[PDB]
Amino acid sequence: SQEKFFQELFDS
Amino acid sequence: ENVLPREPLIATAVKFLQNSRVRQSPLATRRAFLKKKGLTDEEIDMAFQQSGTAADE
Repeated sequence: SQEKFFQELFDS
Repeated sequence: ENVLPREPLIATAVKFLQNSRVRQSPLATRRAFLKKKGLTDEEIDMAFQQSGTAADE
């Protein structure tokens, strides 16, 4: 999921 | 506001950008993205300046 790619990766 | 200019943001951003797909991701996303994540306008060019995109600033 590219959406999660913006979220998970930037979370930490 | 959440948009508090912080170096940890820059570090996380540069990692994000040059991870893999973000460099190939349109700046239409990347601009809103970093700005909404908490990076001010100054910080978003900071992260992009450090990572060295130099395209559509």
